[PDB]
Amino acid sequence: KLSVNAPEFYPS
Amino acid sequence: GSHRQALGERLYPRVQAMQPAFASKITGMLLELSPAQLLLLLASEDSLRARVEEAMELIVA
Repeated sequence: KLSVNAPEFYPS
Repeated sequence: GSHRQALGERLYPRVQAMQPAFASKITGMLLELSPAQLLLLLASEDSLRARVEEAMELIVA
């Protein structure tokens, strides 16, 4: 179940 | 987390190749899937495409 509230991911 | 970050780093450029504009959002969403589904994503271009498009229309609706 996919989730519009997931945190955004931040590469390095 | 340290582990999900490593996952996310491997996943990110692959998601970016298909959704340049929403790669950060989509990767983070993807990382909420079960371990099993993540493995499949890593292993399978077509499977990732499916999740990415899935993620796309959850965002735009």
